[PDB]
Amino acid sequence: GSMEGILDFSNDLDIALLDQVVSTFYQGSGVQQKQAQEILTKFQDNPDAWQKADQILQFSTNPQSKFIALSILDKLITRKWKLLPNDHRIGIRNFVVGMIISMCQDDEVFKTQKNLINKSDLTLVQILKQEWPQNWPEFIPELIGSSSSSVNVCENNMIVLKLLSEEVFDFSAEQMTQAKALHLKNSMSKEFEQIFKLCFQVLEQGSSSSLIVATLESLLRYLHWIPYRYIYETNILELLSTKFMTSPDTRAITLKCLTEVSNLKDNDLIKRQTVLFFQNTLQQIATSVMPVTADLKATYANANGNDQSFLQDLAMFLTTYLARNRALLESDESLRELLLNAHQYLIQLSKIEERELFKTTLDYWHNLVADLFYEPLKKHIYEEICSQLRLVIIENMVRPVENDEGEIVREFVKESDTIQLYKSEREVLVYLTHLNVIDTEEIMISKLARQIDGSEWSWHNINTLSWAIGSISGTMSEDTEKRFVVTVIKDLLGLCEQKRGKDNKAVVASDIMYVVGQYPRFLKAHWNFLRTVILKLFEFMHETHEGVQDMACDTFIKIVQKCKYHFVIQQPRESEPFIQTIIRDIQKTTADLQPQQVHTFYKACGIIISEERSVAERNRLLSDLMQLPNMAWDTIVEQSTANPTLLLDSETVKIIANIIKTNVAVCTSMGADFYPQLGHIYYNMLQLYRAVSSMISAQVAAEGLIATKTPKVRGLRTIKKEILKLVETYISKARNLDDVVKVLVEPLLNAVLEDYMNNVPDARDAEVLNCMTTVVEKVGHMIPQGVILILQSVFECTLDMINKDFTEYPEHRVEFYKLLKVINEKSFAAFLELPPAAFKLFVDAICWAFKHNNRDVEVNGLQIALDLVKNIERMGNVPFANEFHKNYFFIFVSETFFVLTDSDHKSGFSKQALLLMKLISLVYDNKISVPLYQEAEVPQGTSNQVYLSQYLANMLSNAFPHLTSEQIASFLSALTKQCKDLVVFKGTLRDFLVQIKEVGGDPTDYLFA
Amino acid sequence: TMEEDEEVLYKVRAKLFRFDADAKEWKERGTGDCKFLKNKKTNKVRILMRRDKTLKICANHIIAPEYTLKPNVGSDRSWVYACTADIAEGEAEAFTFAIRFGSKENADKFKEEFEKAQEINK
Amino acid sequence: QVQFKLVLVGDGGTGKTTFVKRHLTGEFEKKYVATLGVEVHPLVFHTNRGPIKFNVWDTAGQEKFGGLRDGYYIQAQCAIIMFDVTSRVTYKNVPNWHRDLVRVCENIPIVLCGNKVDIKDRKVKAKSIVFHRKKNLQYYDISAKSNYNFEKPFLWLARKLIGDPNLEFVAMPALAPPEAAQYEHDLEVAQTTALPDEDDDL
Ligand SMILES: Nc1nc2c(ncn2[C@@H]2O[C@H](COP(=O)(O)OP(=O)(O)NP(=O)(O)O)[C@@H](O)[C@H]2O)c(=O)[nH]1
Ligand SMILES: O=C(CCn1cnc(-c2cc(C(F)(F)F)cc(C(F)(F)F)c2)n1)NNc1cnccn1
Ligand SMILES: [Mg+2]
Repeated sequence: GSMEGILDFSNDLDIALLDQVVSTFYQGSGVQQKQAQEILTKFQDNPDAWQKADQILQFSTNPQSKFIALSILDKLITRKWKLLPNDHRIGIRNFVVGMIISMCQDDEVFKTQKNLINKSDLTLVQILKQEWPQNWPEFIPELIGSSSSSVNVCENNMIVLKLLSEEVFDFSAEQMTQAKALHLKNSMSKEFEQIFKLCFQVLEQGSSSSLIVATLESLLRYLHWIPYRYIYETNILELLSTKFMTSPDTRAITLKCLTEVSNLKDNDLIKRQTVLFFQNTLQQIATSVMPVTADLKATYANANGNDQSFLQDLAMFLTTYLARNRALLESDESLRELLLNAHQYLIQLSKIEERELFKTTLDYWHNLVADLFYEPLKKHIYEEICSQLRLVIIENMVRPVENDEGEIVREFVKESDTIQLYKSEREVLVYLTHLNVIDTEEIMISKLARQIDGSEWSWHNINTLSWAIGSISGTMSEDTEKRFVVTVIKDLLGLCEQKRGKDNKAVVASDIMYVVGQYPRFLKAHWNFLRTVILKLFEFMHETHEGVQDMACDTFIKIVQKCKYHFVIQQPRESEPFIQTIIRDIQKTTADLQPQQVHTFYKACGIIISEERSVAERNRLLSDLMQLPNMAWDTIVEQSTANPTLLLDSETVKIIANIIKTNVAVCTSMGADFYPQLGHIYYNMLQLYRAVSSMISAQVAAEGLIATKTPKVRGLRTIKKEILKLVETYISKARNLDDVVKVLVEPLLNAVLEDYMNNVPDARDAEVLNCMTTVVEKVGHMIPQGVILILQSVFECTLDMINKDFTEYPEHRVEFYKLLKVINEKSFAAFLELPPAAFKLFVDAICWAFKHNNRDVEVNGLQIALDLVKNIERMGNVPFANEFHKNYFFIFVSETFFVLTDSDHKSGFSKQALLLMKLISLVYDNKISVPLYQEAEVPQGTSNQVYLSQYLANMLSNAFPHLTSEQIASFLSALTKQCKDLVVFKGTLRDFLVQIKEVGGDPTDYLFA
Repeated sequence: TMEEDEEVLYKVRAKLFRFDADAKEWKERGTGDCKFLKNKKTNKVRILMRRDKTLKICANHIIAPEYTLKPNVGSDRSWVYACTADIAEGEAEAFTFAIRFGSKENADKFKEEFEKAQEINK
Repeated sequence: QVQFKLVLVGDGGTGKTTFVKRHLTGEFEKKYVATLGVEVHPLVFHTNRGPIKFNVWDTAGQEKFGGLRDGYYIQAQCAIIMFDVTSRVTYKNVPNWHRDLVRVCENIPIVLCGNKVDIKDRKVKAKSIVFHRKKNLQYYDISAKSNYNFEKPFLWLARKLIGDPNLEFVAMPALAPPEAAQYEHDLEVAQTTALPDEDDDL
């Protein structure tokens, strides 16, 4: 194409052609824009493209071209500056400086090319980071002197100083070594008194709003680090809190400045000034922006100009200041109006419809009410504030997860993003209720009366109120709670008998279910009312009401989890414990529920049955509960034990899956008590597992791999997965491990291991690995031969599935390493039994796990390696440990170094560093007995410490050839010395990661500790 | 919206796919309400389906009597069919569509409504 | 034509390209193919204030694929900063992306999006996400996979850009649509290629 000419560096660069490609990229579209993009990236990436920057910045007509030139210079400065000849350094400096000067002396350029000037200032700052102050000592004095010669230069010097402060104090921790960060911070600190001089004189003297704003922007950055005397021993707080609050151009940045001052680090004069700038600021808001009565909800909703950002900034200022300093306002009676006016602005801000802003104000309210909860003599100050806050929160209650109806009185997806907000609203409302329980009840009862006989009936008026009522349960002591709940329930019962229609009924039913579900203490004390509630929920399980029926199931188990005892005992005036009544009607009660809801129902019944601690009576209840699935099970194992074709009935596959899902549900809540029911099905269940597995393999054989996607095979695999889930669930909660090992484990391994091993990869269930992990976790120490068999059947074939890329078979990947981790933890002997070839695959698999970006694999891999190193160390000076070190010590050292340095595994830095520190410390504690080198390689008697340093120096020399030998030797000397202090060790590694990104890093940096 | 002179014969929540023959894989085109719309003037019944929350059209074509609903190997709650003139994204283009529903019963209901609409269009 | 340049930035693998593709075609791309520099896609929404077109500059998050880097931000009129709530490092890097963006674009509406909330094992807890507050960014939990809140960043940006807080997405006009050799082959291949995610609700 025509545009690729600029990629040929043998010819002079045609600046006009560059400008066309740039304009094609920015203002063009489609194919030409994409072509130009690729050309420009290739141009930028050319390692000598910087040599053409002066020509572009001199002769170009396109500021985007000049921007791109400056980006090219930035990469050179940041990565290769110290490789350049000194004349090229001086030339680049003088050239960047002079370009900035000329843009600032041209009023027209200064006003129109802000983008290019800002990029130039940042480029200069990159030079400063390399050159200042050691090779530019006069930069700050000259900057200050040149500032008084031109308003434009002065304003731009404020941008440069702002950028320098950010680069030195805000963004240095990850971009510079510890030593270079300290150098530049100390350097700015040593000259800030001069900098502050110019900044204060501009603010007190200046009238150019653009210069003032830029000076204030730079001040915002300074406030992150400067000594407090510059803020309190000058007149600057008065300027910020009066003058610069009156003009809207400076108000935004000034407010942000004052927020940071509310964070600077016994002096009664200092307290007076902290009170004073707050008083000034609030006075300016009231007179210049809006009074405390103003409707900020409406103002925010209108979103004129920068009103939304200003209100956000005001909330941040008020919350920040008051959380730190409101005590200064609380004792002096002359400050009471200021304290309450500031909190009244916060009340008004809390009415804005803006979720993220509400969270910000809610965080403050939590801070306040938790202090009023404990601090003597404080809550009375805020009574009227807290009373208004009760109204705000009760009226902005969000949906409490358990409420499953919405919008058109229908169901949906979960409102994942409201979970934390509800919890935060509950927390504050609970505190507010403790602060004044009379006020809270009076508010709630009154809202409720105006839902029934009132002008306020609506959804979200009943809703947000019902949710608030449920959310405060536990705040009242038991007797007050008793009277309150009786009142609420009668009135909710009033609303539901009179509001008719699909929509009304669904709304009120959900609200009642939420409230009663939130007051189990009330239910425990009034058995007769608890019974009526449970029976009502059973009614709702037959509701055609989408939403209501699902919520009744959730509410049933939510109540049972808290009130289970009152179902297991025999209540006065009852013929039987109520668990008996539920079980006897379970077919009718659940007849119209969906299978997953049926399983929830059975799970709740299991919660109740486990309350019965008489073992004879508990087992009879379990047998009664499982009567329907067991009879279905007995019939289906009778039928399908002669016609493995009937097992191809989809209806039969669904029935079997649902039977096992039911057992899974009851086992989840009964745990170790489930064992008698498990034993009833165990043998036939594992026979069925084998039969189903034969069918799957036969289908794959007859139809191809595609068969695994068909509904039939997915249904058959669901049976296998649920059987595995049932066994895993029981064994994870089992209390009698002897029965687990002697009854369950051998038939399980016979049933599942060879089927996994002998299936094609696409037919292997990752749930086998998950089951085996729990088996090893619980009883692995008692089945050493069984752990070996597990490894033999799943290790090599699963590794071959997952060792070609990082993406395929993601579940097998995750379960594979959890299994290896627990085996390495619990039954390390199993790995000692491996043949050497297989143990080599084990090490390969661990290092493979390292290289995953998948946190679910990386973390276990790093942990396995650490545990393995420890496992080997525990063996002592024995042949296997000696051979391990000779074979794999340097493999683990280099593989760990590789993921530490490749910039693609930063999420594992801490555990990579831990593993590397453990490895190095092994050698510098002489915990390795044999030489790590070959007999030829180095003199006899060479310590492993000397050889390790030698090995690492060689490794880093070839892997990072742009480092000097002294950088590498200084790095290793520091790293080795620090192999007992993880935090210092880690800082040295971070220093290294900075240094490998550039040329000419100072080797003395590694002396920082 | 250009749907005011049309009667809603049938509505069901669905997920629509389009087959990328070059990449040999199904790609989602939209999730939302699939509606069968009968034009009061012409008595012609079209499928019109819009995405939730953006309300963008992801299906807009006549339920032609020549179309045949066919099963997909992976699902008992989906239908595949060739459509020769869909205008969801501008000019009429041919697609191989798959549409999946929340349950087999919804899929079977969709099929009989689809066939009834074909008889109306005749 | 009313069109606005939007830059999308964030760590590699946060779902920037998947999010845009979802809005472009409705598809969900399961593979991770890293963006090389930037890809520009026009994206139109219909509103009660007329169509609004975003020119979406979907930039690369991998440093080795970063291309022109902040050169992409020149003359952006809005932005989305993306992170992955299952990867703490990607939230840790949000201030760096924001830093580089506002140095070029000093006064633009910006949305912060925490993607992939569909994943059960969430690592960046809701209570931890506060960076947007002092910076006046809008924040949303989103999932390109489940479409949770997926329309919210564009609805908020359109409201700020048109200057209308009451702007709403509206349903496109639906024109009346028009009234066998390669087809039996393609249909066969399509019937025998399984639909993805057969365990989803739809
Ligand atoms: N579970 C889930 N995965 C998602 C989601 N969004 C994107 N992904 C997945 O994350 C991976 C990364 O996709 P991609 O869009 O390329 O991210 P990116 O930010 O563009 N990466 P880069 O900046 O290097 O181009 C993909 O495999 C994608 O399927 C999501 O919302 N949920
Ligand atoms: O009669 C009602 C009253 C409305 N109503 C809604 N919800 C309720 C309600 C809900 C629960 C629940 F447990 F589900 F939270 C418990 C209780 C009670 F307090 F009675 F124990 C009542 N009642 N409804 N049903 C019918 C049936 N035929 C005609 C009209 N209405
Ligand atoms: Mg991408």
